[PDB]
Amino acid sequence: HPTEERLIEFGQDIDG
Amino acid sequence: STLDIAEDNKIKNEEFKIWKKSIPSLYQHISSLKPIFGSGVDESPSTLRSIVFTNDSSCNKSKGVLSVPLLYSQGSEIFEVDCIVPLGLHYYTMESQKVEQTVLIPKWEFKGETIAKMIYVDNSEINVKVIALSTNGSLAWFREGVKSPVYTMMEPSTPCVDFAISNDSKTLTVTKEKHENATIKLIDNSGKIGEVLRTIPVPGIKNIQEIKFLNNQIFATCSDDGIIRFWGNEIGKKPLWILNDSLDGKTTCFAASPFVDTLFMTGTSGGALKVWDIRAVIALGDADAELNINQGHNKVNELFKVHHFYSEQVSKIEFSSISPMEVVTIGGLGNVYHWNFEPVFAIYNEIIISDELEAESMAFYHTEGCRREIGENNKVNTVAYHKYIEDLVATVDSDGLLTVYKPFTGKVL
Repeated sequence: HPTEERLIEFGQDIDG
Repeated sequence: STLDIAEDNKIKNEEFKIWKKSIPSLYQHISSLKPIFGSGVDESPSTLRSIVFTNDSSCNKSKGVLSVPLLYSQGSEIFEVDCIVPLGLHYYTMESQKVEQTVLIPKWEFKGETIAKMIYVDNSEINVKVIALSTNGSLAWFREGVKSPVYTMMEPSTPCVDFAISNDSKTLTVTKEKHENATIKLIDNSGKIGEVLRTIPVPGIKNIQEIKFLNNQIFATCSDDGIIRFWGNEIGKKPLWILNDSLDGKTTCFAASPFVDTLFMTGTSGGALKVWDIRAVIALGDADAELNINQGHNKVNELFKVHHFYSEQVSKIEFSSISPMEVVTIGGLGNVYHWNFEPVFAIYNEIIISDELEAESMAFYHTEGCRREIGENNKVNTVAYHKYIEDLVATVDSDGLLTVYKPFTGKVL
């Protein structure tokens, strides 16, 4: 479900 | 955030160990080495680098190894690393022990230049081996056994500069992004190397992101606006045709098929891969019409369409020199996409590609375990696809960790 250097780990999650 | 630095590093450190496990499961041969350069060489991460494989490969039947030398661009000097791979790939603890312990000696060094792009050409007419395009738009031709270049095109030092050579290695195209209209510089590379054959400034465009030759008399150009401007070797100030694609994002680069003079490969920031025929774009005719940038996208339906991983901006593409269906694609983060359009040619033989079709078209995806970090050095020219070795490619990261490998597509040929 959608979310609830900080954006960096966020962009990695969408890819996987 | 301090946790944000322990966030991306930790996730990849597991994801790298994930790809580290299936390393013997997804590839036929994979190797990594650290370039060992002599004293004085710059080892910075932001160091502009490029690599391209040479055609002087060697065979070793007594040891079962295949020697594949590669020209390494490190600032002003060009290094030569002989890659040791298995012989069973096309037709090793000690072989790696040599190159890792062999201090790379700069065979050719262009003092005053930054190596941006290089093209190894086997032309016995000028007896040259490498032609590297400097960051200042300069090119230098160096021959065998020569530490200094034999011929050079020196521009006044002030960006982006791309260099492409004709099919017969007789014409060179050079882009000069001036901060002033962008220029496409023509240089004859047969008898009068170094002298500008022509100068054609492109008014209204500042930079040419990519330069690619379609034939021995046809050339192309790509600006930041994503409009493909194809200019001819004839005496004409303006392009004979103009290709404009804004449907799938802003166009980034292009590739010319070595066996299909009309079919070409396109790339855009929107992650879509486009295959278009040159006859259709020329069929529009009359590129002398008013250059209405305000005019909508040209009603040009391409031949076929694909997609990158998660719409990753395709920054580079290069068709294989041995196979007409094997395609190389470069994402924004350095991942190397392995594309083989052999399945589409079948669906085109029995009658938009489906999600399962685009799933079946991708041969493999090489991310190197997320180790290919996005530095300041553009990895466009840091990838070399073997023209004579199938599926064998080399990569250069900002960490200096040189990678050379061949992926396993699972299709027993």
